[PDB]
Amino acid sequence: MLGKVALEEAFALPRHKERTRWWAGLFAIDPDKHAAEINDITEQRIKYMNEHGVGYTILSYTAPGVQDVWDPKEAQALAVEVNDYIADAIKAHPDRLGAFATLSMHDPKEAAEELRRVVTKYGFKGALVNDTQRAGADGDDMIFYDGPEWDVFWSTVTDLDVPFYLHPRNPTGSIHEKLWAKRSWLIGPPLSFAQGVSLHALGMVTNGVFDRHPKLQIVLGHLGEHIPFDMWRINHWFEDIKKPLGLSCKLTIREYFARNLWITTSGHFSTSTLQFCLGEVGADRILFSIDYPFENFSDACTWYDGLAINDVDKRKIGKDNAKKLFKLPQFYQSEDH
Amino acid sequence: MLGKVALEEAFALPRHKERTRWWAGLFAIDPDKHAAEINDITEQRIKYMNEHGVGYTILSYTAPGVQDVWDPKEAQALAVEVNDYIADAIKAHPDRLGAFATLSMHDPKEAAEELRRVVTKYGFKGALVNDTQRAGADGDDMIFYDGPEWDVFWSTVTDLDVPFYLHPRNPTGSIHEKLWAKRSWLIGPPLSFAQGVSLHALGMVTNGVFDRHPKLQIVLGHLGEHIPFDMWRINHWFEDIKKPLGLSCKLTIREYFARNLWITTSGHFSTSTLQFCLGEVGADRILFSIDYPFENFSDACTWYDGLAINDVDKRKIGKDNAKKLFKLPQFYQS
Amino acid sequence: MLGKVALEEAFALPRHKERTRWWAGLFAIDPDKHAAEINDITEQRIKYMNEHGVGYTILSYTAPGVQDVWDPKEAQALAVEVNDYIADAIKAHPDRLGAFATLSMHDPKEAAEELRRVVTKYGFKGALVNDTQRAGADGDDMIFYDGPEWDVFWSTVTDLDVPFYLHPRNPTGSIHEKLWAKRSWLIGPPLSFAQGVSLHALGMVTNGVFDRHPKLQIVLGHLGEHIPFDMWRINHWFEDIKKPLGLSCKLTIREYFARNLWITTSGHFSTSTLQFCLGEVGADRILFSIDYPFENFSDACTWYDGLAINDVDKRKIGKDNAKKLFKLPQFYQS
Amino acid sequence: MLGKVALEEAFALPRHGLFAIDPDKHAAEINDITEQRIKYMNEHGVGYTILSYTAPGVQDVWDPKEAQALAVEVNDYIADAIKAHPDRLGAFATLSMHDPKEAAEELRRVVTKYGFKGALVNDTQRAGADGDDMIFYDGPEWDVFWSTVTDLDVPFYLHPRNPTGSIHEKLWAKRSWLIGPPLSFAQGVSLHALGMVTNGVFDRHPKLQIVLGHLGEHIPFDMWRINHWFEDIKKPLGLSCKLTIREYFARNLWITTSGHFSTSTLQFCLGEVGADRILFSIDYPFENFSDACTWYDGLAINDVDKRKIGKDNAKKLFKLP
Ligand SMILES: O=C(O)c1cc(O)ccc1O
Ligand SMILES: O=C(O)c1cc(O)ccc1O
Ligand SMILES: O=C(O)c1cc(O)ccc1O
Ligand SMILES: [Zn+2]
Ligand SMILES: [Zn+2]
Repeated sequence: MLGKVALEEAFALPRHKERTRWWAGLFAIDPDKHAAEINDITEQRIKYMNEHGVGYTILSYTAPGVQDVWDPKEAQALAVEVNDYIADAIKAHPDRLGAFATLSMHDPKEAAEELRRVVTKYGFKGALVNDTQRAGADGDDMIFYDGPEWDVFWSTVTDLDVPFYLHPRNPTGSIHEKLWAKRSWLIGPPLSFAQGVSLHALGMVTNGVFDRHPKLQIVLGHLGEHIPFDMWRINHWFEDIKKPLGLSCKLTIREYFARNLWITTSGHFSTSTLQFCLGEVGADRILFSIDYPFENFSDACTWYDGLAINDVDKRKIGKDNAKKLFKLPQFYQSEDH
Repeated sequence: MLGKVALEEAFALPRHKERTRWWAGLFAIDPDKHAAEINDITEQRIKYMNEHGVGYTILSYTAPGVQDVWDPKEAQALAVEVNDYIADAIKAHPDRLGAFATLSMHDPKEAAEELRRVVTKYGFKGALVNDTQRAGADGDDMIFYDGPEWDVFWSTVTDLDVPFYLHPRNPTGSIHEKLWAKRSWLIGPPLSFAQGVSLHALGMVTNGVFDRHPKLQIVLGHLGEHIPFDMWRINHWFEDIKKPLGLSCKLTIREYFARNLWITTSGHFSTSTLQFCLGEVGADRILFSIDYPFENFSDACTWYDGLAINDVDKRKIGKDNAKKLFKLPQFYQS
Repeated sequence: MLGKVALEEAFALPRHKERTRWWAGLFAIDPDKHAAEINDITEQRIKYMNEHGVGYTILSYTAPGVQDVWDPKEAQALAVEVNDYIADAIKAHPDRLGAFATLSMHDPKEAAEELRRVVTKYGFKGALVNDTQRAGADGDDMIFYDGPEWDVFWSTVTDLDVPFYLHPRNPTGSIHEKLWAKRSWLIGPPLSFAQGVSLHALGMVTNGVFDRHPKLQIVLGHLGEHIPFDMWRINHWFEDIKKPLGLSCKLTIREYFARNLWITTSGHFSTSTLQFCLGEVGADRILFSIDYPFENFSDACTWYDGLAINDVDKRKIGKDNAKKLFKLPQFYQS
Repeated sequence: MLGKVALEEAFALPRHGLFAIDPDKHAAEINDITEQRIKYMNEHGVGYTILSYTAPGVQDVWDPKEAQALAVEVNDYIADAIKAHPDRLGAFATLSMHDPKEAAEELRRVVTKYGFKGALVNDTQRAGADGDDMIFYDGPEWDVFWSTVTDLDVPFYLHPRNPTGSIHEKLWAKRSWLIGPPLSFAQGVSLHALGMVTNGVFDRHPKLQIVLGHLGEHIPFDMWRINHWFEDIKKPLGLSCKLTIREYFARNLWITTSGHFSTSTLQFCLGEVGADRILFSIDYPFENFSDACTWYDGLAINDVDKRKIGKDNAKKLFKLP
């Protein structure tokens, strides 16, 4: 299928080339090719899109990104640097590339202003944030975004009417735990097995962020970070246990999934799991995505192009859902192969 | 869920009660209750709708219905009687009851005329025809509607822009004698029903009805009369072998399911089969239905109300798809 | 995965040049390659097995085969000639090739003796029959095997304790003339093949073949010839309606599928439909198969080898289930 | 279906306060072994349940002598408490997992003296001055324990445990209503179970049987991602474990239906895991019998898998009457 859209697609800053290529060696083989790909915006990356039937991708700053930076002043500047960087690097190809805002999430009103700056001036499609914001004098605390003081940020998000993509971040736990994770081949991307996004997304639900922002759109990767697998358990926990003891979120977990959540196929090229999510989530709330360059175009689009599912859902998931959700340009698919 | 729409819902003529009750002895454990309920239009029927969250039912004449009458003049008269009867019986409840045309399918242009008549004058939502039309001196020939001589009928169908519901009919005469009579517990829902419809629907597909009438909307009950089970197999054999050897229908089987066919959950309350069809067919083209009174409201609506599937699709298959397909006003229910 | 077993694999008699080229022209875009593949037993066939991870295939006579032959003597002659031919032809590779008996089904005891003769002297794994036996002087009759008069045959099958593979057949005679000739692109894999097997197999259920012969194992190809799609629907109508009204088979349809029935993946390389059958049927009763040469090895085994399913079932469906059912010895890559 | 087997069923020491809706039924039910528990087993078609000590239990006790003592206390107590009903009640060993050779000894003792069905351990063992450390069991020093486990040929049930504290993280979780069981959403079992694979526990102990609750703590949902991680990224980078994740799930792991009564998810797991490795379980008393067994009795799935998951798999795995 031609004209696909992907939106968990990462880039890094050229001035970090050496930091970046170091981390690439601890992730996958061929770190030279992956480091070059995650720095490239307009050459191989678009070549890959042409060869694999992808009309358009939305780019995001690679994790941990700004959410790893605990000094507020330094985090804000990096967000501005990154946003100005990527807006400029993609300007010539509006039919192939959009960008999500990178943000400092230290202060609710600083974050809302920077989203407004770059959405208004650059036409960014939303925000991609790598879970909680590291904070504290030496980064030992974290900032959650579901408290009442974040209402001002979510109202900016719905006012701009752009979605918010909640991407994983390497968990910051014990010394013993990180060393065990590294020695056990279980740490890092694309797996992100230790991720806290699924818990944090349930927090936004239980703390009413979607009751106060019923039009808010949050996007989850990895086909929903296993939440659809626990839909029954989560429903049971709300309706039968927690709501009876005081939990006041107005709707059911399935109603929030119908109004406020989206899942992408980032790094999850599973026909069986996708078909399972047709039941638990539905084709109308599922977005194709690759997680390039941690995943390669070929694995993602070979899989998706070959999906033996009904035509309407295959188009909705492959491109027509994102085309509307991210207000893609009409005739964007006339610039491919 | 409230406001569900069901549209494979049967009624019979009161003057036919005697034989209506006989026939039921074979398909209902309590044929007296079946005849009372299949004869009733506005009392037990809508009370069942009120207690089981069904806002709207589109009613259709019970099978075999007109397709059992092989004399053309007698068949045509029954269709007219049935159509005028039902338009009048449901007139006091336009927010709860709708009707499909009943038709004699002996003559393509007679059928088109009576379809246009009743859609225009009574506002019927489409046609419900019970598979092939019995014909011949002793009613042992069969009329399929996939031949070119039916083009004039389909053009009226697409001209009105109403769907056509392709309903099973019991097997009869020689076909009945050769295959079913010696294993007749398979007659009806068990196997014979879906064997007939799928033959007929796939005939329309492979003989180009949907190519000549691309706006035609055909609805199949019982989650598609087996066809989705073999979507992969049919597609593979159409696309990789039969089309290379002469099959000339223009689209893939999957594309017809995306633009010309609809499936309902009539008499098939199977969560796992429904979930399988979420993939093979898609939620946008599945409609709730019951098959009342062969099935009862409580089995169908208890099953449906309880589906632990995503709410968007639950809303679509339970009512929204039918509201759009048949253009129903926006009622909400008690 | 290595060591796969496939068991709906056809071969033809080399003397039947017309019949082979004719059937091949309706089922392949390259009928010349199909005729060579369906005639070869030991060269191309074993090359494909080596290249695609298939340790063992059980061979069967191509359809329609003996079930197309309405002269009882001529059909018995053909069946005996086929069984003697394939026993010699696979003799050099008993670690890679097995065979099902080909039988004339005009007489239960005649068939019973031929199955006993070839299972006992040649080591046949069971019988594969192409649906109903064409009978009558003008070949318009069809013989089903679900009546009690076949008990003497089904008891031979259970005494030998080998399965019976019920393969489709093209529709013939009046049925073919009335239903299929005018939509004849539905003949074979698209619809007609599963309509006849399902009718017949559900006949064995409803007419008590599995009640009288409870140890009998019947194998259906093509993931069950539509039947699993209707497990729920068939179950509901048997248990709630037809049984109270007289159907007397003693188990549920699910129990027959648990105790007596098997489905294969022949010609149905559909991940989604397989996933559905894992629930409705269970991996313990699902066997890999290809339908070679109508299907090619590469399509069947790229699909199977690439299935992202749990390893226990992948091994059971791919070789372990067949290794137990057909009592296979330690064969190539087993 | 009658004769069902459930094996994630918890009990507490009577000597040990209010946590759920109508909490009185929960405290009485989790202390009861032979009265409340067996009457429900009769009412809902459950022939046999294997009992286990409530989380976090011993894994929360970081003092080695105090942990060993409670474990021996708990084992000796439940073995006597269920003595009268051995055709209905079974038990998993409670263990201090501070010392592999000491844990192996206590597992051996109670399997040998009391006929326990295996071990149930609540994820990692709290350890170190003040309990700021945890013990993992996948290193070579635990081979002596796993060989004891495989020699006794009993399964090992890896149960969740209250996650690592962080003050803000604990407060945020407990104001956000996402804290505690039966959800235990921040479980570490998924990560640790996968560790046993990547650190070679199943390579060094090919016969070890590990059981996971909550239908596998989402590992089945991520089976494609984990397989792809092993075979296409980590193995080519240097990971040396000998089999694929699916092969380990086929040979060494089990999932139960504890606290996860979802027909659609179960059917999802027939594909990802398979009926031969799924065991019914309830999570009593955190879950109640009627929700668990009303769900299971009503499953419209093929007959063989229903009897395998309901009792037949547990009867063979646990070598039951
Ligand atoms: O640990 C993670 O979840 C992670 C995810 C990424 O996409 C990039 C770097 C990471 O460390
Ligand atoms: O986040 C980490 O500390 C990390 C460390 C590694 O050695 C390899 C990958 C990682 O993601
Ligand atoms: O379900 C049945 O047995 C049935 C029988 C008929 O004659 C007509 C329609 C039906 O639905
Ligand atoms: Zn990414
Ligand atoms: Zn009907």
